[PDB]
Amino acid sequence: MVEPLLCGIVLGLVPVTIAGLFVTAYLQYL
Amino acid sequence: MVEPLLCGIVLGLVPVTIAGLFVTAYLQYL
Amino acid sequence: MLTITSYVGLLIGALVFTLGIYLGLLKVVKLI
Amino acid sequence: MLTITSYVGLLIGALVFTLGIYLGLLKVVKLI
Amino acid sequence: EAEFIAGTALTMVGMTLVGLAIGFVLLRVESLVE
Amino acid sequence: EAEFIAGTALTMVGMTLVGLAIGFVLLRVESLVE
Amino acid sequence: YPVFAQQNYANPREANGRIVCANCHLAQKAVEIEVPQAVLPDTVFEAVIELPYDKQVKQVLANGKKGDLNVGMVLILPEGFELAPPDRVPAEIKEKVGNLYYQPYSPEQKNILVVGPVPGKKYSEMVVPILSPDPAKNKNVSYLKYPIYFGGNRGRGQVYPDGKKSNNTIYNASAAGKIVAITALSEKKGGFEVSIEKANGEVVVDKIPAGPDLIVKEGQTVQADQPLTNNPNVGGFGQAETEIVLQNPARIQGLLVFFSFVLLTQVLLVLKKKQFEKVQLAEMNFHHHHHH
Amino acid sequence: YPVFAQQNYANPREANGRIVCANCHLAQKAVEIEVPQAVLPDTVFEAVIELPYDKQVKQVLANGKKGDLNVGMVLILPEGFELAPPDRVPAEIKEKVGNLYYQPYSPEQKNILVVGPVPGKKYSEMVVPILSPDPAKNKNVSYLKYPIYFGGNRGRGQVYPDGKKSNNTIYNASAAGKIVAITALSEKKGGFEVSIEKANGEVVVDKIPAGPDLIVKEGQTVQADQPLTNNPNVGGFGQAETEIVLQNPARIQGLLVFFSFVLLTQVLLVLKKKQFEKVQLAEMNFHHHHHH
Amino acid sequence: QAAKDALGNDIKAGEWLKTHLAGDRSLSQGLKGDPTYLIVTADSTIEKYGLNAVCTHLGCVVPWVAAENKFKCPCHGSQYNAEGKVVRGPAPLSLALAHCDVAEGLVTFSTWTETDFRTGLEPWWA
Amino acid sequence: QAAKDALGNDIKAGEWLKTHLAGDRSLSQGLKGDPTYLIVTADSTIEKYGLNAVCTHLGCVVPWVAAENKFKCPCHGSQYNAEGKVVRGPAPLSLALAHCDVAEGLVTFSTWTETDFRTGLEPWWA
Amino acid sequence: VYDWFEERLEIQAIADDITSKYVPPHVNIFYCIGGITFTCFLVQVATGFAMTFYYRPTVAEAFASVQYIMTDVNFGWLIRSIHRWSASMMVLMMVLHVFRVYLTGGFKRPRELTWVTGVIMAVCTVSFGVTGYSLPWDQVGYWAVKIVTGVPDAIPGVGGFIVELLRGGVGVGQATLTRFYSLHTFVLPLLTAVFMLMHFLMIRKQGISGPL
Amino acid sequence: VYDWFEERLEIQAIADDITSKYVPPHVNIFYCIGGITFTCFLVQVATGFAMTFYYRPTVAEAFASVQYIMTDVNFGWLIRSIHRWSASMMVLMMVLHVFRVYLTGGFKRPRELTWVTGVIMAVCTVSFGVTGYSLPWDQVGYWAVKIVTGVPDAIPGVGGFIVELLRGGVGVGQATLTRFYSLHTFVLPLLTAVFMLMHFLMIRKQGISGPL
Amino acid sequence: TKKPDLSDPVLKAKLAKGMGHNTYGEPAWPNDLLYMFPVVILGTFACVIGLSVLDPAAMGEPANPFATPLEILPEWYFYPVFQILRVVPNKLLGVLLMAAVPAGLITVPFIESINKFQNPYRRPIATILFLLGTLVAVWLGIGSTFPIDISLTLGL
Amino acid sequence: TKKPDLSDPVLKAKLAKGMGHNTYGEPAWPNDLLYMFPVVILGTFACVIGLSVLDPAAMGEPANPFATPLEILPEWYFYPVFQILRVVPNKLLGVLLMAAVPAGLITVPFIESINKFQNPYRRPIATILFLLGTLVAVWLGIGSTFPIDISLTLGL
Amino acid sequence: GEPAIVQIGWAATCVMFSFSLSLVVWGRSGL
Amino acid sequence: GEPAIVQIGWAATCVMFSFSLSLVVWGRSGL
Amino acid sequence: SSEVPDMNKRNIMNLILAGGAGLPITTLALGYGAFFVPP
Amino acid sequence: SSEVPDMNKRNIMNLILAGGAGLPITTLALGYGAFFVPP
Ligand code: HEC
Ligand code: HEC
Ligand code: HEC
Ligand code: FES
Ligand code: FES
Repeated sequence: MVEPLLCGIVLGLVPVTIAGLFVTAYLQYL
Repeated sequence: MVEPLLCGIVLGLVPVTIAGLFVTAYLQYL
Repeated sequence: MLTITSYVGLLIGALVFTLGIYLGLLKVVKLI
Repeated sequence: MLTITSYVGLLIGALVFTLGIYLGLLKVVKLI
Repeated sequence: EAEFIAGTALTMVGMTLVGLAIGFVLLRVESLVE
Repeated sequence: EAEFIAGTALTMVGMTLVGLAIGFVLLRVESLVE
Repeated sequence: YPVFAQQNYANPREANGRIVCANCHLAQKAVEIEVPQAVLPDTVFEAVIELPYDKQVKQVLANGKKGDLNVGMVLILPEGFELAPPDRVPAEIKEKVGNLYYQPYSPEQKNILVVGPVPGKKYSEMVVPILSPDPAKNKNVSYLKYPIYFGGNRGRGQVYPDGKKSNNTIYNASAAGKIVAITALSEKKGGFEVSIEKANGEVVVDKIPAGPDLIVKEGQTVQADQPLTNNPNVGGFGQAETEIVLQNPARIQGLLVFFSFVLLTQVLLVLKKKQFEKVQLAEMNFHHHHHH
Repeated sequence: YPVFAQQNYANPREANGRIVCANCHLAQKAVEIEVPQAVLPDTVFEAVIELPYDKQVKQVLANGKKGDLNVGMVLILPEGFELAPPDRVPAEIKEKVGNLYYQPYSPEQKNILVVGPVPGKKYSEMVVPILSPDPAKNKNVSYLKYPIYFGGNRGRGQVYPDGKKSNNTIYNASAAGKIVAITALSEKKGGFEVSIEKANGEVVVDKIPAGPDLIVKEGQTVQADQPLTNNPNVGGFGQAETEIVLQNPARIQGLLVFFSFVLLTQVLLVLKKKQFEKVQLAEMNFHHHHHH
Repeated sequence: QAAKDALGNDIKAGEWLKTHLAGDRSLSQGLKGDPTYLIVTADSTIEKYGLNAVCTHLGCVVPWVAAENKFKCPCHGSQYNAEGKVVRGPAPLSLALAHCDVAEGLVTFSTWTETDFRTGLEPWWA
Repeated sequence: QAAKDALGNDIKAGEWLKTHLAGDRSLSQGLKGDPTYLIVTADSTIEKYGLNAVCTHLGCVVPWVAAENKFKCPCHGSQYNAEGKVVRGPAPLSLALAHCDVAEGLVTFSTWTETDFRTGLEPWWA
Repeated sequence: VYDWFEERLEIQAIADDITSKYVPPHVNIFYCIGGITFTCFLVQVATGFAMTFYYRPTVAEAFASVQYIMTDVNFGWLIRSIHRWSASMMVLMMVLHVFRVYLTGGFKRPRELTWVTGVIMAVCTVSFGVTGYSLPWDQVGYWAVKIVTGVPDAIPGVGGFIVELLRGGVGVGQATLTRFYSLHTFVLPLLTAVFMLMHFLMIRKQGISGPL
Repeated sequence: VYDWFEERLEIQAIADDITSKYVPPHVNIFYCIGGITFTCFLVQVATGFAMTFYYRPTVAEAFASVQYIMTDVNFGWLIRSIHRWSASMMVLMMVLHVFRVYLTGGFKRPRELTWVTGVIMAVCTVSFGVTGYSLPWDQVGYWAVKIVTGVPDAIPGVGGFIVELLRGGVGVGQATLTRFYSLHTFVLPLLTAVFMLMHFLMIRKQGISGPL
Repeated sequence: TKKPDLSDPVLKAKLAKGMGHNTYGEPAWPNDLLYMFPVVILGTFACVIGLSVLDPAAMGEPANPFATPLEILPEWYFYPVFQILRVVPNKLLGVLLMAAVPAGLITVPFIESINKFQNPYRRPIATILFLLGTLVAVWLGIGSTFPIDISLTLGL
Repeated sequence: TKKPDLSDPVLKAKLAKGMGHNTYGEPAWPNDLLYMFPVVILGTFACVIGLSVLDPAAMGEPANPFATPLEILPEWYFYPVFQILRVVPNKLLGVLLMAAVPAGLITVPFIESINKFQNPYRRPIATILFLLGTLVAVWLGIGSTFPIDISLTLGL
Repeated sequence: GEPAIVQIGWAATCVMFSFSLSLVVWGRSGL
Repeated sequence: GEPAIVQIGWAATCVMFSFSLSLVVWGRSGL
Repeated sequence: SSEVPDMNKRNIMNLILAGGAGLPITTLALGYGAFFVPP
Repeated sequence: SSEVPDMNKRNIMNLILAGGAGLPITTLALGYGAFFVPP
């Protein structure tokens, strides 16, 4: 059975993390 | 319950080993 | 709501507790 | 008895098998 | 309840940024306390 | 059966020495094969 | 009807989690149920259920005409959980509930509640006052996360307890052959008798009640088990599941005290780091190593 | 007697491993039992038992006089093991066995053998032809190391199945008091009647059979349960345990083939070592590194 | 092999039809102990063949959905028609068959060897 | 507390004396479920007190050796006299007592609180 | 004292080594994720071992023992819940860790084995999850076992052999539960521990990847 | 290939280290005993883990599963017998190893910790033995548990507390079997492994003791 | 601080092999190791214990080998593969795709060596594939919670 | 071969701390490590598998919490302690003596440091105590198989 | 509509997560 | 009086033990 | 700039920090232990 | 003295030795594995 809260946490952190990584990566790019 | 064969092996190796050790130790002593 | 409130409340609280011990430890007891 | 015999028998056998491969490998095929 | 997970999800994104931010907030205070 | 263990015991002592001995026996052969 | 269930099913829930209302109510329609994330012991929380359906459309009534739909439901709660007695329900809540009289699936199963039939026009959304048990008193109830199974329907069924169909289902060709005659029955009996001529020449007759509309004309050939009518049924049954956490305040309190220990420690750690970096910074100055 | 056991004990062995012959035969004397280390399936091996005792001394016979001792025994074997049928026992072995007729503890328990009473003068040492079971045929018997429990006695018991003592045990003062009179009974009845006068003045009488010798004189005072006689019993019961390995030739064969693989490998290893040391020795020579 | 019931006490063809109407398809003990369905012909009677519920896909015991007249596996959506023949994958094969003979109740399951009549193809469960 | 038997079905003072002679000392279910002996007075009857077999040394259930008129532990040689009083160590204490009252069989074990009559010393098992 | 030890273990060397290490400025907070993951694994170990003092790996008493931990064991509920939540977290954190590594190219030559070992660990971790859920022997964990454990029959020849190894026979029974417990509490840890050691060793040897 | 690896792991260093080591002439055959012991331990691990795929740690099915291994498992008898014999051998060999060490003074400064760690391992080993024999839940192993597990009550205060920790309650029951299995198949290995690692590390660091 | 000495041959040498990056910057001890690590470890403990208390673990129903739960799902992280399976016809082709994941993943370092870069902005195709692949995995996952009929479009 | 260079300060230094003994003699690899180790390991395997086959493990009887085996003994290596216990009066004094063993053993390196020697012939008292102690341990052990009454003399 | 203790609980937890990042960002001077 | 296979078995084993020492003493040139 | 924490002012902190960390560590420790004490 | 085994004569041995050790190692391997295949 689906674990809503867990899924929420996953679907939340996955992108915010990927984003941050691209951000810091960009900062260094310059 | 007593384990004869095992006990035999123990009581056998214990001394033969101790002996050897004193023998090699002696040889070096000279 | 209570939740989304207690959050901001406690968050602010933490910030205070922190700054509190920081300034108190730095300027008051002058240890840091 | 059979036991105390098979012992000495097999022991001697091992000694042969050993020396066998040793000498055969050393002098016959001259590899060692 | 798909709204619930999407909600929860967005919430985390929220919490994360807020955290980092307050981080700099402190750094700034330390800086000012200079 | 206390004889049995004493027997077994003595037997090991026996086996051990015999082994070492045959060891030197080989060493000797190797030596001779010199 | 829920009573049908009660009368023909000791346990409204099957091994695979299927609710019995589905053995007869063959349509399928989404439902909802929502309860608090958690609840304290001996407290009255409310289970909120929704049995959405297009109130515009009308269903085939028992007789043969078309009318409004009624709703019913079965709510399965954890052992210990039962319907909150009226003298325990806040007035304001009693309001949200309306004039509904929830019943026990059976004298023993007070943890299983049924309701309806009732006007789905007004009760397409319901509220159920529930009273959490108390670990202290009752033993066989601990602080755990418990499930809640909800069954919900609106509209008339397709099968009766005895097994026979109804005016709200589809009717099929009792055999393959040619429709030699679709003849009606007494104006006050309704329906027809579809006469089908097999291959051997034998003619069988298929009784069809009022309600479902014929979708076969005379003279056309049909395959056995083939539909002679459309499916009038416009209602539907829906299952849903959820959980509820029987909480113990003491746990959250300890959790809070713990948090403060952590928070304290974390700050002392980073402050200590910063304190020492003062030193590090100093010793990194050349004037520390050379008198000049 | 073993029959006594059979008649009063379904299972000759108790939870803690105590053999029942000891419930009555209260003396204790060493015994022996020896069997092969292991045995192949469907084979007749022999269990050798010894019930040593000083054949010089004589025991108190049933009547009252003194005579020779008889021996008996119970041998408990693993399920599947039973007495080898005469047509399976080698003639030479049959010799070692003598004229003994081993019996099954009961029709079912053919794996438990009893023997005696018989002249301990001749059978102080016995031999029991046994036939190992066969895993192939019988299922509930695998190649394992099994135990063997032996019970052995020589001499008359101290208690009868009904509970009453015997002429071969010790007799004690049924109460405390003074021995006012030790009077004998009919020359052809044997024993005495020890009259003990309590404190209140009451006189009780203690019947003592022939066999045990009185060790109290008249006029002397005694404590209840105190011995009035010596302990005539000169026999004794003894338990012993051992194991037997039901072997499968195939295992030892594989073991042997394995050994050769090992032995081979070990030699190749040390020979290889020696071969390479040739090289090592060479490169340790300065002339290898310097042309001179 | 004999086919036991829920509490594992064999099925009486009669006892079974007293509760199980016609067109019935409910489980029970089958060959190899696996869950094997039991059909009730249109003639409110026992069918000659029994269907093994084990989904030929990944293993889930497939349920009968009389609403759609076919077995539909809850795991990945496998669909077998009323006869047991795989109609929808990922399941590659049909629900193994087994002979269901009556003997005055005393219902027993028999192994199927002959060709799978549902596809003419010889059985795979052999 | 009530005292069950081997198969755990309570003891009938009568049923017990039909098989258990006089001076009997065999085990049974006791207080705390532990193995508790049951004595049969010289007057072929149930004794008022029951003895807990658990050797006060290291734990072994001590057996009654009527041949020497006392309980002798097989583990390290502890010896308790016919009354349960420790006579030989390493066991430091005596076999805990327990009241054994009859009620028309219906034998039940009771916890002992009063002083240990065997030594006048108050009980340690309390 | 330091003297005593340093005089026979050379604490210095170890110390001196630990000190010599530096952390380059391109190291984000995202570089903490690998370690958070590790932290989760260690939590799992402690928390898991703890349930070993109550859980019974047999069809007849498994579901029961788990319940007992939830109802009678001191903090038993807190422990199991932690084991449960932390297992999910380990996997999620692992994923984030991969993201970090990938979006920093920390896997490019060298470090390739560091990545390979990692993926293996990824499999172990995920494996822990599956065997774990089977232990309480509940409807979900059960069927999960049935399904997963089946997948392999798709391989020709060896297929069935494998399924039987995983189930200890044909079909899911006690043997399956037994093997599974062994895998969850003995093999997977052992294995994971080994590769985790390699991951760490290599990482330490090559230092963190470079900037950007 | 060596290149590929050496170019990112520096196999050399490891290799070169292994080569540099020498064996001084005062090293008897008796110096093989430590390693034989180790060999026995490793045998125990393999052989033990193997039975984990059949043994059931519950009062209701333990004795049975052990029998099953003896009667149905392929070479099950050979495995268990090996586990049994090799456990006895590990202890005996350990004793001989101590003899060797003592009669060469290989424990004198430094190496003192090498000896200390050793004694701990000695305890672990002996501990393995006790918990092990309880697993089949037979008369001997049982009573053995009862007795050993009791000994601690002799300590004032803490005594009883300990006995209950070892038995998972008052008296020897399933809980005892459960904890014991955990100790035998999880803790003792873990622990032993740790100290064994220290023993080895130190030995490697200080090299064998000197001549005579 | 401590800047890298690009004068040192030792360092230059390492920089060449892609190493030595742990030899410059801020000291790791006690700065991070002793001070920060605990902070992170405690934060982690808080968060997990938080969730554990507020949302405890639940017991299911005992296993019933004769009835498969109607709504039976795998753990969230399997959602994508699960979806692939139910959505793909062949029982083998599906399983292969499954295995493909770890298999293909463990390839990345090799089939991506032609480019010597690290920063995503200097790795165009890789960035796309990653982003791309991420949507695909997340999408499939979300889909596994929808009815097979609409899971591939999430009803859109 | 390779003799120690007592000229080297490095070695001398080590020799001083009681180390460097692994820097002279015969190469360890492949000489012992690669060649001898297997020989020893195989010998060990043979011997153990030998015993295992010829003398398999036995099953006991299932545990009976209501009956203690009359003849109940511990494993051979506990025989000495066991004997001490049954032969000593106090239940505590006995247990202490037990604990004494590992406790005292773990002392040897410290309460035996006054002497800088290794060879037993240069360690008189130690040799005696070892030999002495060995008889005592072996004697007690053998005794535990005798009746408490005569175990302390083995009937002699 | 959960009790307050519960909601405060969630909040508290949400803070631990957040402020932890804060303390880290502060302690490490960035990220 | 055990079967021959069995006695040979024991003997064989007794040899493995013994000759192993032999091979070791030989391979290492002493001890 | 400011003043550089003298050794003493550094030992003080270490003590506070120790005592502080003792709280959460002791809590965890005790709970964990508690679990093992049979019910 | 005698002749020193040339590289080749050394590779030959390594091969024999390999093959040899393969026997006992393979036996052990197979038995061990066999154990795991359910009855
Ligand atoms: C077959 C044995 C049934 C089961 C099980 C359930 N229901 Fe039913 N229901 C059934 C029929 C044949 C009909 C039609 C009644 C008629 O003869 O006119 C119904 C009707 C209802 C209704 C009324 C709908 C309306 O008039 O709009 C409701 C609300 C209803 N049923 C509810 C209900 C619930 C909640 C059930 C499970 C607990 C359930 N039914 C089971 C036949 C059967
Ligand atoms: C009490 C119920 C007994 C049990 C149990 C066993 N025996 Fe016994 N035995 C008992 C008595 C009272 C006597 C004396 C017989 C008499 O009335 O004269 C005996 C005698 C024997 C003898 C004869 C000894 C002799 O005459 O020298 C033997 C050989 C003997 N008993 C053997 C024996 C065995 C082997 C038992 C266990 C299987 C056993 N007895 C049990 C009373 C009781
Ligand atoms: C009484 C203490 C003691 C115990 C117990 C002990 N050891 Fe040792 N061990 C030593 C000492 C001291 C040395 C180093 C002697 C030297 O430097 O020559 C050593 C060395 C070793 C060595 C290296 C050389 C050799 O002598 O074989 C090995 C391998 C070894 N031990 C294995 C083990 C194993 C396996 C165990 C069992 C668990 C064990 N030891 C238990 C004291 C002990
Ligand atoms: S197992 Fe049936 S669809 Fe997957
Ligand atoms: S436990 Fe009774 S003497 Fe030791």
